Amino acid sequence: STRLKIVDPYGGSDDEQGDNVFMFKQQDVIAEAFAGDDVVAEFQEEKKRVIDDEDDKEVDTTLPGWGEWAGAGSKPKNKKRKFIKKVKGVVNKDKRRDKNLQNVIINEKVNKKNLKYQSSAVPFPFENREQYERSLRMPIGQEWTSRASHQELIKPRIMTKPGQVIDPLKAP
Amino acid sequence: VRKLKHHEQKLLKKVDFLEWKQDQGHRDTQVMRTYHIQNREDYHKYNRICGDIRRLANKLSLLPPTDPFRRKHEQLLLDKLYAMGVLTTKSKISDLENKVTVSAICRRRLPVIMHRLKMAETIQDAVKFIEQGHVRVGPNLINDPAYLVTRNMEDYVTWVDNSKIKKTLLRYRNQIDDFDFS
Amino acid sequence: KLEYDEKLKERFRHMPEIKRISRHRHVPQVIKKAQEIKNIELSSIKRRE
Amino acid sequence: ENQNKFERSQTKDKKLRAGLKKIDEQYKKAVSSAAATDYLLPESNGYLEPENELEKTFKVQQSEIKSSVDVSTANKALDLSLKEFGPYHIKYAKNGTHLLITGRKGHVASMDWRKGQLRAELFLNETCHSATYLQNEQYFAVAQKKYTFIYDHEGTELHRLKQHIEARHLDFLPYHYLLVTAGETGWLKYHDVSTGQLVSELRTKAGPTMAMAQNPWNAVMHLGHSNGTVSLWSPSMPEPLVKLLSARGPVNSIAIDRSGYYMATTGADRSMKIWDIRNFKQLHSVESLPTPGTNVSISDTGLLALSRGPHVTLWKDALKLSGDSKPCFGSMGGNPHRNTPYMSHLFAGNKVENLGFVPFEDLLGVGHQTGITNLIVPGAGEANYDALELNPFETKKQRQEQEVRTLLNKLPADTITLDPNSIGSVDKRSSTIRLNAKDLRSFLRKKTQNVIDERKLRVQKQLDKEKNIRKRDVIEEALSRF
Amino acid sequence: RNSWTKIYPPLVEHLKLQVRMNLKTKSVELRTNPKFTTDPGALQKGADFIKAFTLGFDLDDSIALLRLDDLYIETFEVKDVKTLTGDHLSRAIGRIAGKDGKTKFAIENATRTRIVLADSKIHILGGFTHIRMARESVVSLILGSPPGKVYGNLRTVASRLK
Amino acid sequence: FELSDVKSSKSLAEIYEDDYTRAALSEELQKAHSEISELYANLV
Amino acid sequence: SLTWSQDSRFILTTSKDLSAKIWSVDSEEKNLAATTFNGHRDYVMGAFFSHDQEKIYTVSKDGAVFVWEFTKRKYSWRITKKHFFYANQAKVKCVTFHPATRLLAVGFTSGEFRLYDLPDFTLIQQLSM
Repeated sequence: STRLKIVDPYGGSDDEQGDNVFMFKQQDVIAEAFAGDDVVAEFQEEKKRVIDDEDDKEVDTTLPGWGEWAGAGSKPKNKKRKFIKKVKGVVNKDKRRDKNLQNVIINEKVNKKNLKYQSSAVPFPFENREQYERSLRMPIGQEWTSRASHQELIKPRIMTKPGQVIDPLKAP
Repeated sequence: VRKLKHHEQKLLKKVDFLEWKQDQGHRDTQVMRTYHIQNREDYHKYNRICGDIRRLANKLSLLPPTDPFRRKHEQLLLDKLYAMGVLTTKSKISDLENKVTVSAICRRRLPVIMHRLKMAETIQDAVKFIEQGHVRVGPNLINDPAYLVTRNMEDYVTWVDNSKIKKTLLRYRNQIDDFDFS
Repeated sequence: KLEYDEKLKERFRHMPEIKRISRHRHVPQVIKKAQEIKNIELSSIKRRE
Repeated sequence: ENQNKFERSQTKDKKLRAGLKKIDEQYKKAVSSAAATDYLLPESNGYLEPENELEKTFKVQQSEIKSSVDVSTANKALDLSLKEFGPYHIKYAKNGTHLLITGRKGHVASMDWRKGQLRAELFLNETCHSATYLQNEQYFAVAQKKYTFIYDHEGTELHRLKQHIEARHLDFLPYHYLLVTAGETGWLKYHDVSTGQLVSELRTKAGPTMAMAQNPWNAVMHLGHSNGTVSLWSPSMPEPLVKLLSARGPVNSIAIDRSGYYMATTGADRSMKIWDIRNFKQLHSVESLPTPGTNVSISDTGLLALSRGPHVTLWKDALKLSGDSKPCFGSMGGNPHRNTPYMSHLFAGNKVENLGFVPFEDLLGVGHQTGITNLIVPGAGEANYDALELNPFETKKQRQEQEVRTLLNKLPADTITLDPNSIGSVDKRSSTIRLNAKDLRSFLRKKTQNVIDERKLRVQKQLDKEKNIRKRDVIEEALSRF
Repeated sequence: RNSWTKIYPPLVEHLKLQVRMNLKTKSVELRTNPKFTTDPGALQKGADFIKAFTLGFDLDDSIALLRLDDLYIETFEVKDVKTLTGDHLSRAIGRIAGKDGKTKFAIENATRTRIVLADSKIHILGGFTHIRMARESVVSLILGSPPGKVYGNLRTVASRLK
Repeated sequence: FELSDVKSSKSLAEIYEDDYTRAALSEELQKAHSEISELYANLV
Repeated sequence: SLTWSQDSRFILTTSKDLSAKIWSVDSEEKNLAATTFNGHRDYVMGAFFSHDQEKIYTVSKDGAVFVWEFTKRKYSWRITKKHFFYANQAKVKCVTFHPATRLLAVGFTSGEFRLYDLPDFTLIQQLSM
């Protein structure tokens, strides 16, 4: 707890050595915290601001004076649905990972610098991303695999004899 | 690390641990190691002097050459730089860009002024004398071996009375007038 | 070591920066210029097709 | 039996079906023949068991465990008690060989501790906040008064840092040769210690950084503010990569398991949280601890340790997903379905300043006011180090060899995402069915260039218009066609 | 269309009238409302505002014609003086524009006015004697003078301006 | 006179507004005097 | 810093760690208020009682003034009012608060000082040295 114990010559008039320490330790004056800012509200506000900076940000930049006598009175008959185009926002609202989790705000703006470490399109043999990830899912260096499995995972597909003539096959 | 081979130096010809590009390339430690400055980060002061005088020199020159503020601060800067004595002839005006360097701003130091006054064999024991505290300039004793003796104090940087080196100098000359303490 | 890092190059040959290091040569200037104009001719004839 | 530790998480073309069968068969075979290595693992871990019901595991102190422990470990159980400089602070090296201690007054000592080889002591006259090794015994950084210094192995001041306007939370990302600083101003900055370059200056915008840990598994940096926000960062984005609401008020400590999965976090409102990281689920809370625990650390086996100032409390196996391994404080009502402290030590009157588990031995170093003390704890050290990366039996030759190999395999600074398995994929343009094109006078020069540009614009407009064209009552029926 | 969001609030809420962008004959028509619109010359000022904008000045320049009502807008042609066959016409507009608009911007910053110039017809807006100063400098330059000489002449005219 | 070759970042209304608001020799030269005074004081 | 209550019962200890703590002078009534007001962004550099000691102001480094009061949601020490100084890059360098006339003098780190009538937080007088 706090305050606990100093017995100097100048300090600790009372609170002497209690070697019995039974039936005389029932104070237990527990200090309490405070209601500092109620940071759940601040966190929900920051989460709501990031969610508002999401969801494709769709804009009603309508034609503001085109055709229908805008400005200074004269509220005409037509309802202004002229330009309801939607910019391509970063993530939709129901495809983030913050809708499930509580008190967790992740933000999925994509990195222009880590454009550089992925292939733009899929490779030729492995026909989609599932087969390509399942291809390179396992490493081959000796820090992650055993010695015999490592010497099996590396060898060329055409292991040639080192210094003599390679004849054409004639088996059957 | 290990004086890397060709195939490792070509892969990493960029890394070096003991010097980076913030010390201006071993210059501070090199000139401090050759010129005995005891307090650290003082070639920052020397090269900041030799760059700052040229900085405010061009900052004063690009001013329109008619206002008397220019003449005032030019004359104050030149006579302040002359009275401490890094410029020998005061008549040089715009060619302070090239001559006042480390080899001149360190030439006002009390060890090299001592060695040019032939008060010592070399700097290696001139710093020992003026660190032992035998050498005054003007009336008062000076102990820090980074002191810049000015122009008007070079004439009076002499040994104190009541010191072993003054005593043995007067003993070898055999003129030890022992009334005034030595 | 040689077969291991060769297998690594073979496995990672689709990454863009090690592709643009492993690809380029010093092709002589005659072959480079003439292959460049052959490429723009082939792109033009594909556009007309 | 052990393959969960070694695990790494319908087609038309016949040759591709055979290739996929070959590669996932090779995956299964390599995972099994990697999991069959812990038969050849050199020794077994340690434990203290209750072996009764009255013999609780936390009514055991240093006297009896040091009596029935080995002589070499008992002599490892050091106490480098120093009093003339302030409340000390610990950092063991990456391998468990060298120790770096720091007093708040001026003291910084980098020294072997299993050998009496004090190799760099230096006093100063300014408050040294914390310190950490860079890669070796060779270079160690101290977060001093208002400039971070890095030092050679004997004590020569290698570099003041012109940046890092102050510093109080500083550590190292080892494989990238990165030094990470968080200060009392709202900054977090990365400085590579190989090239010497600064890498990024991430403005935190959340007040002073109250605590910080490092994830080992993906090298993200875990800040904890005075908002109760635990943020995770990396030098890719200037924004924080994720945020968390751990506690209320400020969070004084945060500590990451070496497998990157679990995060312990202790606030200032007498609260502890246990978090998953890879799912960001608050696993279980702990309330009712009497004083706000100022420093928590976590072992290499899951044996965490709170440090409440006078007390240090070690809980074994308090990171499962169940509701049973919630770390409690006392067995009440005859309840064996709790988690009491696995052990605990109570120092006299000196507040403990920071923890740190020794990497590859069974002891927990703790630094406090009057100095250092190590605690013999049986399961809180990984027994079987792997000698290709960390090695407590180095020589000069293999130390320089590991220096040159890791400087050759310096991972570039961009490659630290939230998940470092994500550098092999395609770049979010997958097209699982891939469309492979099979199944779909200077005024006058400028004026002619504008003419050709306008013709290209018109041809583009006409091709898109043709594409849209290709992809798309009685009396009026009689009065049609006009 | 790209400047329509900044044009109409100084035609509706600052200045009191109302607008329509007619796509019938591709024009702009302006009414004044009898119920609450003050300033009986505001219709003419807003008409001249959109007239300067559609004539070729930028929209901040046209707002500068809208506020501070004593700025008028003169227009003349290349074809009136020296009859300017097409090669010489290219020399003329290149000589007035200078290089990267620098002589035109020199006349702009000198004579406190702003010009724009089509392929054969130029327009100057500003105050009236500044229009006349810019017009005599432009007609001297289109008669064909050394740009250093017209720079010195504009130094003298800027000294008249101060 | 200097005859500023750049376009502007103003309007005619802003030009005449500055002419209306202006209605102690040169403020850029005053700032130059002040910074060279501070730098000379640091050098001395 | 420290501030004393009007009577000799309570002290407010404001620290560089973001807590401002209220501490009682004698252990016999220690269960009254040993609480720890958190909440400011960076360092809290002052904490003052009011005249009626039911309101506790706490002033921060960046320029926040927090008014702690014992209101409801047993029920303890919420924050009923927040004020801001809005100096641009001039943090709070020193403070005091005379309670008998409700006067809070705050001097910033750029030679400026302002001074306020605090419970309504009106700027009485602002100047610079």
